[PDB]
Amino acid sequence: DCNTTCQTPEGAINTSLPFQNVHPITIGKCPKYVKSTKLRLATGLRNVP
Amino acid sequence: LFGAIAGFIEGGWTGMVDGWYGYHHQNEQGSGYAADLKSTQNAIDKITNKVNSVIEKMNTQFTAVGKEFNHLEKRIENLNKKVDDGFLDIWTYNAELLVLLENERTLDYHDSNVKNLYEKVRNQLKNNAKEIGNGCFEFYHKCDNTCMESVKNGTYDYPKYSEEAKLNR
Amino acid sequence: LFGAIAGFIEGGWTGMVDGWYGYHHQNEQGSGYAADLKSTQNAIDKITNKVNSVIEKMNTQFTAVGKEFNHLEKRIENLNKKVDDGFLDIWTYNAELLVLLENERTLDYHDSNVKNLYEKVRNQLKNNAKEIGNGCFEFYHKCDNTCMESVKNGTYDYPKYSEEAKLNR
Amino acid sequence: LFGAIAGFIEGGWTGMVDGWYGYHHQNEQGSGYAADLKSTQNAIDKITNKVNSVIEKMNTQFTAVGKEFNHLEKRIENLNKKVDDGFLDIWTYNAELLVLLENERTLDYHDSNVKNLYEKVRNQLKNNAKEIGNGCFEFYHKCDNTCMESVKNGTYDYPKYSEEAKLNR
Amino acid sequence: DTLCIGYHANNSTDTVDTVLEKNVTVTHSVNLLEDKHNGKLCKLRGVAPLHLGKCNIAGWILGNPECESLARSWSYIVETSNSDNGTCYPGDFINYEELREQLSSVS
Amino acid sequence: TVIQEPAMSVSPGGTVTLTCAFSSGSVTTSNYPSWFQQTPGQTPRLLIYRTNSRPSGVPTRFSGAISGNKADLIITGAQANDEADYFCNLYKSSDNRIFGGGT
Amino acid sequence: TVIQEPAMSVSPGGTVTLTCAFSSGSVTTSNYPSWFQQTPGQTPRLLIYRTNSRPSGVPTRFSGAISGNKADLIITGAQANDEADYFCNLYKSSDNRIFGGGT
Amino acid sequence: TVIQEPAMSVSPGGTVTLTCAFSSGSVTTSNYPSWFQQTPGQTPRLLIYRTNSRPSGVPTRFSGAISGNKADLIITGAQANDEADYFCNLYKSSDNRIFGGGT
Amino acid sequence: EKLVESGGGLVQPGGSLRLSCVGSGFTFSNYEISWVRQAPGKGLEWLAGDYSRGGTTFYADSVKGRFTISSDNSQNTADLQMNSLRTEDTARYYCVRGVSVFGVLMMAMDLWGPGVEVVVSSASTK
Amino acid sequence: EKLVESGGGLVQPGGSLRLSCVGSGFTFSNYEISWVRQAPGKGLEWLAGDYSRGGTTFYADSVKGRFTISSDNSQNTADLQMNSLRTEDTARYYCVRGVSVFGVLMMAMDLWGPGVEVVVSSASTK
Amino acid sequence: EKLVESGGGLVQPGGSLRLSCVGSGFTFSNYEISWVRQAPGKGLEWLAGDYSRGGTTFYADSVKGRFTISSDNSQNTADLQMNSLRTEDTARYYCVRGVSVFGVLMMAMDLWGPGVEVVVSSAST
Repeated sequence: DCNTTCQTPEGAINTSLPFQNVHPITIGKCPKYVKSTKLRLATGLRNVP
Repeated sequence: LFGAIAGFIEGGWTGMVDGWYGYHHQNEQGSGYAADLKSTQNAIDKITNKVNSVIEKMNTQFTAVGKEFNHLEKRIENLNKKVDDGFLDIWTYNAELLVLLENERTLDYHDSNVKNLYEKVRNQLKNNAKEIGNGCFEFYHKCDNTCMESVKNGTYDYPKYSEEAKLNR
Repeated sequence: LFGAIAGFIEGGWTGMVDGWYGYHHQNEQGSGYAADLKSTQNAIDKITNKVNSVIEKMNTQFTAVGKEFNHLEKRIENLNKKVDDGFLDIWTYNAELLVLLENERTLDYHDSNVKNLYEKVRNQLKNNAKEIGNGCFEFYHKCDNTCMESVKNGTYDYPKYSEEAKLNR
Repeated sequence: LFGAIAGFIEGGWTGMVDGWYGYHHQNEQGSGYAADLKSTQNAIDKITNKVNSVIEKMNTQFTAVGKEFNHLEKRIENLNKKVDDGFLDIWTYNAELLVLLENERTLDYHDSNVKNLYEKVRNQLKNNAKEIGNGCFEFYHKCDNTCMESVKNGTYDYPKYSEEAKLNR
Repeated sequence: DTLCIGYHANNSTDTVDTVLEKNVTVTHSVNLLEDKHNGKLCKLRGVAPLHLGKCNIAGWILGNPECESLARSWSYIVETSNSDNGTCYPGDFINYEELREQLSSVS
Repeated sequence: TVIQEPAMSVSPGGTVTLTCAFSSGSVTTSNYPSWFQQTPGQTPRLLIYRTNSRPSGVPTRFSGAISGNKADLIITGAQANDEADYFCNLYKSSDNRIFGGGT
Repeated sequence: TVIQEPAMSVSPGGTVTLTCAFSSGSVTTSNYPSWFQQTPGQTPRLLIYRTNSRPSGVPTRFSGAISGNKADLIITGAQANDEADYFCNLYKSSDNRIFGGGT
Repeated sequence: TVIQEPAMSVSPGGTVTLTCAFSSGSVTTSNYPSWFQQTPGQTPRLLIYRTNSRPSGVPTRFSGAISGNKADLIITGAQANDEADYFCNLYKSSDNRIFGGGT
Repeated sequence: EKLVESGGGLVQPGGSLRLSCVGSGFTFSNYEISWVRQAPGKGLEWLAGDYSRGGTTFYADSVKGRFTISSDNSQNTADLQMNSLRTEDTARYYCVRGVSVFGVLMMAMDLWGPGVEVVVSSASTK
Repeated sequence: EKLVESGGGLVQPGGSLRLSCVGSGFTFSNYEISWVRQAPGKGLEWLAGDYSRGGTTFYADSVKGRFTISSDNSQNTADLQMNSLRTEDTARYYCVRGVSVFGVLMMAMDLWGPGVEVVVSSASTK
Repeated sequence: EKLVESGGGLVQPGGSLRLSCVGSGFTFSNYEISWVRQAPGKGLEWLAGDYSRGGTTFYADSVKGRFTISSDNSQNTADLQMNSLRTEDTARYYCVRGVSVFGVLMMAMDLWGPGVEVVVSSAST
């Protein structure tokens, strides 16, 4: 018993993130499937201790 | 790349946690780190807007990706496979390249902010101080806490210590 | 971000309608505004090329979006619908992000042009004039209209006024 | 755009082939060109990474673009055409725009490197040399090949020639 | 009296990729990719799925006698990999996949 | 250290100002003054941070400012729920975050 | 004000230069000289703008330049339809755009 | 010109150093020292370039350094295949790339 | 293609008058609309200018405080309102268009209207 | 959204005691976890702070070298370990959280826990 | 990967000659082609260098005005033409290949050709 916006055969995705790499077969309002493994957006500055 | 982070300022400060850019002052009353409230706040707002633009501009609709075709429709199944793979390729390329470019933009934004802060302090002080090289200014006069918080606010008073700086030069 | 627009030049001029970046001169013979012809013309050409690249690089073929399927072909109808909304999301995200980044590029371009103009005038005047703050130089000698036009044309003569500047400094 | 390439340095050196950014020294024991090893190597590595990111971030799967339909499946054939043309337009626009912006980034990167090298030399020399023109410093002392090599290495000794420079200034 | 201008650093190990160099240590970084799922088949738009355990849609809509164990509305259908109970009497189901598409979600 | 008034009182419906100061220095926005409220026997509550910001649950009547080299918390129209100890936190350094004596 | 020659004439097929000057200053490219032609009883027609640029309808024989601190309009091979009044407009400020007397 | 030792000898299993100097200047990394090996009657091969970089086929025992205003090639554990003429190339200008005499 | 002016006539000294200029064949959005008057016998005189998209209005020192120029890009109209008209304001008025690219005026008045005659004589009509 | 502390009690002087704080309703990743002690009659005293994502640990001069604070974001816990406890260390301890956006602390100790009492009296339990 | 040289022989003093070098197994576009000669008994001597994609040509002072080097990336060839050959020009000539990344020469002459012997002796054949 849940409420989810995106379902895949393995489970539900609950996020506002625009991309996902769990499953191509999705039902609902779902993030776009990409074959990436790491999409990290730099927010702070370059760490130079 | 504006040559500040890793440029003429070769190190970061770990004791400065209240902001991203700022000042370290050493006078007779003491020494300490202080953040530049205006620049830090502006940078935080801009980066927040950047993240929100990257995330929220993606609109989606209720989709049911995945269809069932019997053996006599292997062509429509192949067409569906083509549609899926093309979209996957497009989105992968777009996501990776967008992240790669945006990281560059963010890092140069921070570099620009540091350089601009340095330029502002320099143009305020003029010849009342001297540039030692690592992002620091040695004052030719005596700048107390009040004078320092004047520098960190944009209200420096060059024709108040001009005579003392001229004597000590 | 360079630090000119909103930085050390904290205001624009409504009176300078002949161009984008220019000079305001005041001497004993007159005062007035004057656009920098070379930088303004180059900027206008470059922005025209940018707009034309964003617009004319979109190639389109004769398309007939819109297909008709009966009640026994719901799967092909859903496949067509899927193609449609996928293209819709791709184009929406791409267009929005492209415009968002191109606006940044344009504003940074204008800021860089203003900063470069200031740097050119600074390197031409050298110590024959002083930086009095908001993007302005006070001459240590007498600049008539010919001297000012030489500054704005790029052919300033440092040895000619060097002696007078030394005397007044 | 920073202002170095085509800005205050109005021309390149055909005779410098060992690097992209560098120095031309002239003293009483010779004249010659010498590229800056650190900046050139860093730029080479960064451009290599840029090209590899543009090329290798594009994944591909085994595809069989091209389908066969009889005269009674014209609608599915038109759907296949729509998919093909939509993908063609998306990829064409994305490729042209990506190349167009990436070239701007590369040229601006090289300009930034030239400006930063000039700034490093300027901040090293301080008033021991004067800036005469198009990125040229005229020494107030007598720099031999050891002193010039020190300037190009990052280990210039201002207190050592400070007194001689003051006498000649 | 000295006034130095500087920036913030921390002992963070999160790296980001940049168009000019890889593995750049930054002070902070957000994630644009989701890799985790809760591992359950939960309700969509507040409506539970139609779960056909050992039946497929054919057997459920035809009335297989091993389907009596199994809603007035649903958002999607869930079939198991072992749902082999369908048309018990041999034959062909005409436009079966069309029926499955129409029955995918009913108000 | 941080100097605070040891006890002040107000009449209901009136206004009051609580003052936080340094023993030897000056209070600046760079010190990020914060004001907490603690009913005796209860966990402290964040009233004000950064001298002008209130969390999403603090009543509007609480306000903050920096006046005369000191940090000020202004309570306008105090109810009977405002009878509590008010603490000021001043940020001097990363390792030095000084709480006030209390009021 | 702007000073212009009040009248000049040439024989058909010849060349002529028309001069436009300031009363007290100097004419520069930044002043944007513009040259208009007006046949008597007709609306003015733009011949030259920005000292060297002609619109898509002006014959090639009309040219412009800046010489000797003045703005010059050169007509090469004067025809019979080139008999008109010629005006020069100089831009001095946003509120100050001065037309010549005429020729 | 470039001065090199005309002839040197080493014992098997030992270490040897070959030096390369300018006639009147100082050798730096900017001179891009390179070291080649030539068995007599055969084409020269590239052992070291840029004073520390080895091609993908050169044994690890060959190394390079810059010491005392000279470029040095170090051979550790010389076998019988190391009996050859060794040349040093120094870059002075685009039109001036000087080869050593040989060792 | 063309600019047509209307609203001329005869007014008494101290009166007021409005001239309108309607443009056809192009859009008023990317141009500046100026008003130029030619007195009988004398030369041209620039009076006022309006860039509606930039919201900028410029007036000559002779007609400052008397003339007011407004524009409407939706209807492609440009109006000039004259108050406290003097006897020296009798002239033929032209609604002229000036080229502006990317918000920058290039001092090129390329298209002129036929013009409308305005007389501020105090004599009565016969 | 709550923070719950555990591990209080009685410890003889010179001993060691470990306090744990577990949070529910949020993620420890985007916050700094600090420990604040209140002695009977006296006021609050800030002791230590930990930003686990940034890997930064800060200690007051009074407890430097004795106390050690660690955090585990996966299990959503923060542990403070106290060594060489003195008689003046008896107090009520609070696990407070502070807001940190983009790795930058904003000095907003918004959420506090109920606290755990620590008595470092040398007397025996009666 | 090899560079094969051709065109050697015997010429009279004051004569002209032309050597050609054909490369197999790689592309001449991303490399710089140079010519190095070894005299009998003496050491190596760099003569000329050509970077065809950059359109750059460099000559040693000993052969300036006499030697002309040309390259053709389409046919993967590089030619050297000698005019007014002196008696001191008798040597073995090598067509060497140098690494160039992004249009920048790395001073790495990694591949060499077998070489061609050129004799400018005035004696009869």
